[PDB]
Amino acid sequence: WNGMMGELLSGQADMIVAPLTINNERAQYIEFSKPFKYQGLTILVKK
Amino acid sequence: GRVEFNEDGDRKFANYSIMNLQNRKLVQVGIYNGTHVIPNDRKIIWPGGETEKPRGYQMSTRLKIVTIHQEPFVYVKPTMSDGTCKEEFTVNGDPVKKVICTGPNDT
Amino acid sequence: DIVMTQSPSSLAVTAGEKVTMRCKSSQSLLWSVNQNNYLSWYQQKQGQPPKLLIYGASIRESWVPDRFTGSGSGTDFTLTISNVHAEDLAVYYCQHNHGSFLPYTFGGGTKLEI
Amino acid sequence: LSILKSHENGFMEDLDKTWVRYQE
Amino acid sequence: SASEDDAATVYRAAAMLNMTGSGYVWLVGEREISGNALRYAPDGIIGLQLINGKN
Amino acid sequence: QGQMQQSGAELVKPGASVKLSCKTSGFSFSTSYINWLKQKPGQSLEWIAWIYAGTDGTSYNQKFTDKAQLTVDTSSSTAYMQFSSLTTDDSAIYYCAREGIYYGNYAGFTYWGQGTLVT
Repeated sequence: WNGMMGELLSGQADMIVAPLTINNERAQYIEFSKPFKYQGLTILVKK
Repeated sequence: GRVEFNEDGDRKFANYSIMNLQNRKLVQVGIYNGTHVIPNDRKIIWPGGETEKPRGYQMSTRLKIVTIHQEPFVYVKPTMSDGTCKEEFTVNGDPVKKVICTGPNDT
Repeated sequence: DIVMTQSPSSLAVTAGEKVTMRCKSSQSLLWSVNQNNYLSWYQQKQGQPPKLLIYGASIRESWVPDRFTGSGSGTDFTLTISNVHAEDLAVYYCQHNHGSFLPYTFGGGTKLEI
Repeated sequence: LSILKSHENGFMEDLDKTWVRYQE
Repeated sequence: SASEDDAATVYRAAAMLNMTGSGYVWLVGEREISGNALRYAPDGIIGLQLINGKN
Repeated sequence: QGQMQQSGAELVKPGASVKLSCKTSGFSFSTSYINWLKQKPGQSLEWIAWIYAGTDGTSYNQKFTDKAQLTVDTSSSTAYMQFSSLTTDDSAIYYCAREGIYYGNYAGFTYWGQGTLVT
């Protein structure tokens, strides 16, 4: 792994606070709490 | 007692005793059954304080938080003069609570 | 080595009287954590192995009659016989039993005469 | 428990007033 | 779980580093508390015994 | 009741070695502590060394660390003290005693041998 999970599992970090996308891979390796955000996915376009 | 070779050809149900270093004289403080542990009446004197089990699992009160450069949630600004953040006030009269963050300049 | 001081060196008394023998250690034999004195009184008669008389400076052995009385704490200790008998004639030694204060040492000894 | 207690009351609305609700 | 030379060495090193305070959990095997290893053993340790392993 | 029997009297030339034996019986030989003490005639006993039979742990007096060696035999429950480089100062009575421990707390030497004189 790398990034936030790469740093957290290395011990250099203790608790990731960020817009963390909850998925199935992360739940197996690390723990979560209740999500503080509610949204989905969309597209940005120019007008 | 019963002698019985396992798939490793070794004797099982061996009786083990428990000894404690009380001022550098060994004292019997427990025994181990075939699959059970039976402590005796002798006190469990520890190197530190109480005779009760010390919870040797430490804790911390300093958390090393990691966060990422998110445009609407996490803003990045260089300090004004030296490690100082300009106390800008919101349009509602609420001071902007900033935090001193340490990160690389670029990639 | 903790210096064990025994007083008197010897004494002679008539039967039925009361005697007192003192034991002084150069260091405190009391361990603060458990508050127990690592002192043991012994009775040693001629031609026999010494017989453990009093341990902890206050506790008599099961075979020791109530007439024997051990007192004192810290560095100073005392062995007292309320009713002296002829059979008690022996040389009595006090010895420290503190494991942290090795090696085990003995006092000068007190000879009992009748 | 703290996250839930923050969601239950008007704290999230206040944080939205700070950054989310505002328009440019 | 080691030889008695290693056990005495690590007991000496830990006594120098003062890791025998309160809260420390100590647990060693039978081979670890014999010979000169017993000499350097910090007080309050827990040991095990092989019953009738020598008669 | 436990019994400790020592070896007989020895006449040893100066500079030679003697190995004394102390047979023990009547108690758990493996889980007790045995001490060798040097007692010159008319003098108090001098602690020499102690050994634990269950772990072979040995501890000698500094005066006798380089002079005395201790061994045990589990089959015979007999203690051994080998005194080497004997000098006229070693003309004394050696005793073997079993430690008395109550509630895991040692309370003093409760058992004794008959004594052995080395000349």
